[PDB]
Amino acid sequence: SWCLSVHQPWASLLVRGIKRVEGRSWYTPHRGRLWIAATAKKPSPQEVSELQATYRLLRGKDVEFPNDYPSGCLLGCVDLIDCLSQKQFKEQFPDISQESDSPFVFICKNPQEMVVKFPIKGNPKIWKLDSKIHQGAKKGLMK
Amino acid sequence: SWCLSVHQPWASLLVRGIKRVEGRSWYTPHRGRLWIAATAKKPSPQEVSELQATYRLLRGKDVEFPNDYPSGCLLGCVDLIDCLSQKQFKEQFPDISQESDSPFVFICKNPQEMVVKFPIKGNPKIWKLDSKIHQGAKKGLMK
DNA sequence: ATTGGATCCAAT
DNA sequence: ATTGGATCCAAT
Repeated sequence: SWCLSVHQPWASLLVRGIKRVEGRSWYTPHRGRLWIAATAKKPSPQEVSELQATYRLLRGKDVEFPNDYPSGCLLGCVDLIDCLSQKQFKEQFPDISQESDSPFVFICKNPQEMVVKFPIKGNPKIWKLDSKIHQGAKKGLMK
Repeated sequence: SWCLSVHQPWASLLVRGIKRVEGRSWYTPHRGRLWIAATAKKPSPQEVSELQATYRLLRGKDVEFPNDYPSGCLLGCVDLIDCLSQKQFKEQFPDISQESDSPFVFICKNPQEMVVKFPIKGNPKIWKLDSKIHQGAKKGLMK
């Protein structure tokens, strides 16, 4: 099983479905389930408030944000349906293409958030989950 | 007795007489003996080499530099003969006025270097020497 | 100044 | 990513 580390608060917005794409400077052929881990970098409470304000405008004034954006832990997963270039992204998702300017744009569907979030240390790019933590995360989803 | 903290390598150049003035953003009415302490900031060996190259050009190809520029210690003293404004400095010392652009310029004479340099922790601006270290420094000069 | 918490930086 | 050495920053 494969994982991507993402800075908070974006990491929790991805597993909640509020943020629908993730931009990177590199391509991956990976498709299917992609676990999402928060990096260790803690966001300032104003950074959280400004991002929350922006996503209310993009999604609707009553979007339900997570109460906490925990760092350094495994949060849940998405289905990585495509890794588009910025050109393909503008072509295929005109309504949200403004939401990432990155060279490659990861299209995420079916987000799932873990109720119990396990501590983890991440790596660059797409990296392989340890079996013991992946086993626990799979059993946490099926509850 | 009063002391001024100066970054190396300039601090040792002052007690050797190679550097003849010290520039600051503030004025002092202090005149007479002024002890010179090196700050704790260690200079890079290239910073020392570049400064040494400059002072050879200003003073003569055979100027004798100290072999070491020790940090965080009491180095010796000068006689502070005047604290000139930058305007007075240009008027009175035209041959060396290029050697400081500071708002106030401390004119130093009679430099004396201690053979044994005692560890010290400095302060901003002109500060009062502890009696025990000042007693030892005075006895070190008279040897 | 000195100090150490905050931030920057590079690992090969 | 994470890590910690290097550098920046502010103390009232």
